[PDB]
Amino acid sequence: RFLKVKNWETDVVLTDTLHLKSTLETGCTEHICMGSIVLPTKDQLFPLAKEFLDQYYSSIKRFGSKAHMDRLEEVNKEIESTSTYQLKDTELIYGAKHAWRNASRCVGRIQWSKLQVFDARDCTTAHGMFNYICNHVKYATNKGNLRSAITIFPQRTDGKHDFRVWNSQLIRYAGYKQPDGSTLGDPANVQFTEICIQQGWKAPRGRFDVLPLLLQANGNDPELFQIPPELVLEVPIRHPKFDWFKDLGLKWYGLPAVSNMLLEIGGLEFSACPFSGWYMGTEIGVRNYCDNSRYNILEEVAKKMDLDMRKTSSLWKDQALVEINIAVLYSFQSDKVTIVDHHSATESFIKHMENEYRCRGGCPADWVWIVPPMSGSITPVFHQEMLNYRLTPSFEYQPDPWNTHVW
Amino acid sequence: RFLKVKNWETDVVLTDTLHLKSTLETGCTEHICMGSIVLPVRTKDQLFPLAKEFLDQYYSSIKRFGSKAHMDRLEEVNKEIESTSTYQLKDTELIYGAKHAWRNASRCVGRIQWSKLQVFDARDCTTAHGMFNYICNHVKYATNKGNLRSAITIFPQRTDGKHDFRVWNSQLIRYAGYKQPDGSTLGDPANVQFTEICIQQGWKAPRGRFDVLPLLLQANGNDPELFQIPPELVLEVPIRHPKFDWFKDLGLKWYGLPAVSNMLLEIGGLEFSACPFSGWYMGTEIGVRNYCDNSRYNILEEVAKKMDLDMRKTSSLWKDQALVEINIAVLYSFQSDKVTIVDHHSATESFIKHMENEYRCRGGCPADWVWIVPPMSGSITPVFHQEMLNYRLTPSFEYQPDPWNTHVWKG
Ligand code: HEM
Ligand code: HEM
Ligand SMILES: Cc1cc(N)nc(C[C@@H]2CNC[C@H]2NCCNCCc2cccc(F)c2)c1
Ligand SMILES: Cc1cc(N)nc(C[C@@H]2CNC[C@H]2NCCNCCc2cccc(F)c2)c1
Ligand SMILES: C[C@H](O)[C@H](O)[C@H]1CNc2nc(N)[nH]c(=O)c2N1
Ligand SMILES: C[C@H](O)[C@H](O)[C@H]1CNc2nc(N)[nH]c(=O)c2N1
Ligand SMILES: [Zn+2]
Repeated sequence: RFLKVKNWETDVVLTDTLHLKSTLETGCTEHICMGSIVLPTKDQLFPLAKEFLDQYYSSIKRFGSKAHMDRLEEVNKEIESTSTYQLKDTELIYGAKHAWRNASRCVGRIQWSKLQVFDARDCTTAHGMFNYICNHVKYATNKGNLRSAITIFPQRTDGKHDFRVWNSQLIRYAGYKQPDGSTLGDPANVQFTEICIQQGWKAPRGRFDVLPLLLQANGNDPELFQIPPELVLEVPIRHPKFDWFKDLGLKWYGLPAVSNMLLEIGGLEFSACPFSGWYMGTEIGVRNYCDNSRYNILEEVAKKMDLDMRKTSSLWKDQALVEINIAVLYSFQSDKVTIVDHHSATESFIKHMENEYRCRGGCPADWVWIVPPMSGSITPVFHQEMLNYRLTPSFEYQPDPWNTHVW
Repeated sequence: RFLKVKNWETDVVLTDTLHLKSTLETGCTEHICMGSIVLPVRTKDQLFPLAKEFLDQYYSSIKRFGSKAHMDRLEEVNKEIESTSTYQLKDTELIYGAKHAWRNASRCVGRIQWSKLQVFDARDCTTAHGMFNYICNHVKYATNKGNLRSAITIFPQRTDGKHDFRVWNSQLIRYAGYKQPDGSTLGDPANVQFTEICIQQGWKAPRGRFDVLPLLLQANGNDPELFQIPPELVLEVPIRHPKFDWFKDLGLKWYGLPAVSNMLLEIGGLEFSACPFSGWYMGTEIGVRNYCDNSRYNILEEVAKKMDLDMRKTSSLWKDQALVEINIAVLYSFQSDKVTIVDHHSATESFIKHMENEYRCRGGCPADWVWIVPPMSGSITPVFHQEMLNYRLTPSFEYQPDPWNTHVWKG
């Protein structure tokens, strides 16, 4: 029932009790581990509301108080009559913060308690949504001194009146198929880009064209809006030693801001809830630039360094990969935009992990995602056993709106 | 019921049915994934199901399932179990068993090679001296003057659990570690305790950074005995870098033959508790883990110093820079001496090919992502992007506790 996790580098052993308060299903069974898989009513809502309010009132040291019981009856009275309910502001801030605290795939959670929450539940139209989003972006960006934030639109009602940001991130580069055969810009965003064009976007058709927002309010057909270019902080990519690096013409945006996830608090579902923090360096240098399925620039860079690409055993990909990632961290720092390197991020997460074990009895963590996509074993997280389980409140994936929403 | 795995780089989708033939548990539940946890006497009753299961497998593969000779072998194993409470594998079943344990080893990236295993049968062995000789011959055959060949040597099975054959070494060739009174270690820090054991069994320690440990060998549940591997048999490679000439002055070498000697081979219910096996190295095993782990030789600083990197902020990626150079050096040194080695790009790529082939012909390939993805440069290898299903097939290799923790000393 109780479980041990061992760090194999420090021999430190921790005991997890938090997993018994775990609720949703993992995908795994006694017969099969699915750890590496990316995606494995009134009667339903009240248990969910109760479990959430119980943890809320317990966190404020008021479990079994008058204010507790009374709130429990009030939600019950709202559920029985309205078939949903409304979170108080204080409950909403707690819910969002804990959804982040519980995100087993996030290395950045040491910061969980500093989330700035923007309550956009009074929003009704896409122009309304656009305004809230620009305020989010500007607030979070802070001229390069980035701050964590989430903006929460109105919750699901009947599932015919959903608020959705169709973009997967608020700031992303477009993807275009060429008559040539290959791809200009980000090949990850090719489909969405075509949905932007088919909705009426004028695409400049270059390598780094910031996509327009596609916003859906109250189940309506979604609407295009360009983000004020003055709000999109971007960094030109140079290397501190290699002069030729700048003429690759690389740039990235400072603000990572996930906008396609669904926030669940006390059985209530918030389908538009964009959140943003700041980058770990490898997210851009390793994944965005070097993934065969992304900008895939390793070939071009290795060529500029004059490495031996005759054989894989010269480790030329690995050499180029390090430099690319050195260039990313350097560029961001030189422009004073917050960024964390993978050594720093993982060390902080080990500190966070040990904080959560002593202060909560555990910390759900997905090793496959926490271990950075380069230099895994030289980061302390590699040697750290982790337990993965699903707690609520949480962020969940949701189907893309275009596969679903009717026109 | 059929399960799909997706490669997120290529969008290739594969369908697994083999997991239906899975028996043992994984450690996971619907409520918890233990996918990153390192370690999560039998009765007649259970033994015949296991035998039957295995012989059904064996006879299926040779296309003799249900034949007179398959039936006769069931009846004969049946009888042997009730008459003696155990049974004996035929030669052909042993081979086959051993190849399939490797094949089913979900943490091993080297399985494309599974069908080429040299099996040595050492089931006539009765003494520690007998074991030394079998192991020497193993090492010589597998080494093949640098042109490494996979091999397994199999000693007699467990009977009552009181008469076990064990190789107390975790690997047949490994370097000593010696903790000093000042708190530092000389040599491989992983081996400190096994070293102490060898010392107190009578090994007179040379006490250098690279002393090849003696073999400590238990036969027939007896106390084990010391033996030096003949040095002419221990192929070693001095480590140098193709461009950095100060690299050899670091004084590093490594042995060429990785040979795991602490695992338990389970086939058709029988337990072979000494089955050392050996292959060749993937370069990252030496350059990333053996040299650069903080708990191992820990040379990153010393190398980054000599490279004059900016070491005053981790954000210079000095560790990542030094790590790549050391790994370049390891592959360079092995190749120049014509000792078999494989780089991680080449090994992960071959494994992906192995894996797809296994889905087509076998209906699955159990694989453990945490272990298969290399400890550097993860996402630039094709495995990082491969979803994988992990489950337990038999025959298999299993962990077993360290013999010094369980052994009843006789004197
Ligand atoms: C503050 C700095 C932050 C850092 C350094 C960070 C880091 C990361 C990283 C590296 C990943 C894996 C990303 C990938 O490779 O695609 C991740 C995933 C995730 N992060 Fe954090 N994050 C931060 C802020 C936040 C915030 C503010 C939230 C929510 C409030 C959050 C919630 C999540 C969630 C839900 C995932 C999983 C997404 C998925 O499953 O695809 N993060 N994070
Ligand atoms: C021939 C070349 C081979 C290569 C390149 C190879 C590669 C590897 C690597 C890199 C690992 C885990 C890395 C680590 O040590 O942490 C591993 C694990 C393993 N290998 Fe292979 N291997 C090879 C041959 C074999 C052979 C001959 C066998 C047995 C017949 C075998 C069975 C296993 C087993 C059972 C594990 C799991 C070990 C554990 O769970 O700790 N391998 N292999
Ligand atoms: C808030 C925040 C801060 C930060 N530093 N980092 C993040 C990572 C985002 C989250 N989620 C994707 C990451 N961004 C990477 C963009 N690629 C898509 C990821 C993906 C791939 C395959 C399947 C799938 F469903 C999603 C968020
Ligand atoms: C035959 C062969 C060839 C090859 N290239 N490679 C191998 C890897 C061996 C097998 N298995 C690990 C490697 N041997 C190293 C010892 N393992 C330390 C990590 C560890 C820590 C704690 C518990 C545990 F189970 C393992 C074998
Ligand atoms: C905690 C974690 O599972 C452990 O450190 C594992 C991770 N992956 C590994 N993978 C390999 N190949 N070898 C190892 O020793 C480990 N260590
Ligand atoms: C197949 C595998 O699950 C997949 O490629 C995962 C592995 N780990 C990851 N880890 C992070 N942080 N981000 C990712 O997108 C992925 N992709
Ligand atoms: Zn699992």
